[PDB]
Amino acid sequence: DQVITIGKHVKGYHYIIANLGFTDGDLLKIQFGGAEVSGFQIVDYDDSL
Amino acid sequence: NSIQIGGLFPRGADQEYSAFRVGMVQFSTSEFRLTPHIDNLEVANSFAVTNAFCSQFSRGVYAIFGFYDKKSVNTITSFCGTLHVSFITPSFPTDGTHPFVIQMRPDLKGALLSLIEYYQWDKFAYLYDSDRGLSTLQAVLDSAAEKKWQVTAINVGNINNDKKDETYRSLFQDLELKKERRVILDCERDKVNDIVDQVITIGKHVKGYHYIIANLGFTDGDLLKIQFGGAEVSGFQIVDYDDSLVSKFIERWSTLEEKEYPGAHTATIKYTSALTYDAVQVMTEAFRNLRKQRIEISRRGNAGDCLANPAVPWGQGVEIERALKQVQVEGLSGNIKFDQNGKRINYTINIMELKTNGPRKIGYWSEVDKMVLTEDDTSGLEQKTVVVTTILESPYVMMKKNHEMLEGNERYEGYCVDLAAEIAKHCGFKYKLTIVGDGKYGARDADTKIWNGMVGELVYGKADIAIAPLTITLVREEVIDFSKPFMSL
Amino acid sequence: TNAFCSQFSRGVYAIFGFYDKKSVNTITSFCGTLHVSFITPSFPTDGTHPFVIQMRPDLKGALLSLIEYYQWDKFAYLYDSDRGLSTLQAVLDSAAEKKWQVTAINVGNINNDKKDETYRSLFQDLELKKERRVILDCERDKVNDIV
Ligand SMILES: O=c1[nH]c2cc(C(F)(F)F)c(N3CCOCC3)cc2n(CP(=O)(O)O)c1=O
Repeated sequence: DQVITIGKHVKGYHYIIANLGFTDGDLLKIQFGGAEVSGFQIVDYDDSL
Repeated sequence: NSIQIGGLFPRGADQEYSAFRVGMVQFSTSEFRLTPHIDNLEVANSFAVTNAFCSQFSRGVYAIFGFYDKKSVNTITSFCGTLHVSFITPSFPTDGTHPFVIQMRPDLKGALLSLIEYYQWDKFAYLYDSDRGLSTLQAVLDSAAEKKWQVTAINVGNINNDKKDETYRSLFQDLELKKERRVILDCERDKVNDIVDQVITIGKHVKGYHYIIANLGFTDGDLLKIQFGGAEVSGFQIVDYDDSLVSKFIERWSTLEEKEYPGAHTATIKYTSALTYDAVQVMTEAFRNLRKQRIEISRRGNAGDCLANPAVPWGQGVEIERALKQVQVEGLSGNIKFDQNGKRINYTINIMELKTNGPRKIGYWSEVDKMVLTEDDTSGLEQKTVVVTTILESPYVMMKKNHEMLEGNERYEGYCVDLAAEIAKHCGFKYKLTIVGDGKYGARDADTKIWNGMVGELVYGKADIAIAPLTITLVREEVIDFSKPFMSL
Repeated sequence: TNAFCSQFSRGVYAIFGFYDKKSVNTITSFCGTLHVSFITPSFPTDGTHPFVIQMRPDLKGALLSLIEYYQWDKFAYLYDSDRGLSTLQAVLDSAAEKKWQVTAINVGNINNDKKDETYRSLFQDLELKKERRVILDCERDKVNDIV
């Protein structure tokens, strides 16, 4: 949220959410900005269990 | 002495109805009375406007205070035009000369054209709103020919409430492919809050993208979203809170209830609501000035058949209308002074910006004098123009042949001048040439120890650099720190 | 409004009639509420007003297809604001995409003493920018006055 209000999610600013469960947050805020945000998950939903 | 007035408030107007219900009593002297018959309705539907115009014609009011929209401005001004029933409103500043209809909203259409010339634009995009009319679109296109603009007017007022997210993004992605880093947003309040959110999510509020919220009441929105981005967002207000009547009013306003006046506790008033307070001031100052000249405006059991064939007046006509169009009150908008038509003369639309601190004011637009820049001129913030002290000795800096034609830092030319222009690019600064008085490159005096010439001005205080032929010697290296040499003579 | 209720005081079943842009909102609201079908050879309304039967079909698309056949980007779209701005709103939205440079002048509200001054101020203020591709957009009475 404080990246967005000061406008640091435009094209260029790469991020790495180093937290094990990357999609557990509110990613539909910087998804459409233009900043490549990588991440880490363990519970990959495209699987059997 | 208890004059019956109508008043057609919309179905979704709460704060607007508040400042009517507020301004009714805290303005009224108990002599007169302003008995309403307020009818709420969906004003985009000329059917219900027609019923409620004749319902308040059946009861025989002397003025109606309604809000029209695009799809009903041709209904209100037509019925009021023929049946002579006076009408006062803060809605659209009507295209043309409709009689008996008092516009209290100021005419924005001139203030937008003045502002752009101050920023000197040519390359807008003019996202506008279809439902709020197009009279401003035919003032920045009709006047785009003369001043060579390249308006890229995109209608955004037809956007569905499910395809909102997709279309506004595809809107600016289209404007990005044309590289339009200037938008002159034109909508009403709730579409400005929906655009500013969709500007942020796609990250178009960084440094560069100027905006102009062309809406009369710039601070009525949610500006603490793009305040800290970096995008200069100008604007327009009429209720300037740094004044007498507003500050008195806002103290009363901020103390009000949550359920007696809905949406009143907030310390900012909507301009639609704000003019409504200034309306009630006009809506009796005429009528009490009317009682100063003894005009009995009274009537009878007026037939509730507006659609009478033939259609006669209500009697007396212009007698009300003369009173309304002479009222010079002072309200919380400025000098409310009308004309023979119903448009406001001599108001004070004041141009704002949006700095990091908050919504700063930078002066005003007002019919007589176009754009007054009454701003803090103490915001200089300069990069002080250093006194480059220089001797005059060719093939270095020499005086050009047109030596009495131009002035300042273009007069001199030579080796030092092209050196100064080249050193200024790297050491980034600004500079203004200065020839020393006596000559005398450098000399410490015999006993008084007063330096001479360019050393005398570099040492003491009246210089910042000495781009000139000074020989690096020992007795000038102590007091002045040289640069590594640019020429080995 | 007078005549519509005079027709409603006879209980008519189809109303033929014309409407300007100053009466479009009165009719399509009345015929939408009081469900009386209204047949009209006037400019079609923007939007989706029910119970009006419009028969001047649509110019809005044909004007956009004719320009593409001539391949323009240098118009001078002189419009008359007495028939709906709905066509101007089309060749400004479609002026974004196809890279056009419309210079839309209101040639509408102009009285008769300035008819030999405003137009002779008008075309010179197109010739000074060298516009050669005017898209005159008026009803017949105003077209012959420009021509
Ligand atoms: O720092 C110094 N730089 C100087 C630079 C020059 C020039 F060549 F013009 F650049 C001259 N000139 C030599 C020829 O006659 C005209 C003046 C004198 C300079 N002097 C006085 P100096 O003691 O005689 O050297 C300085 O002190």
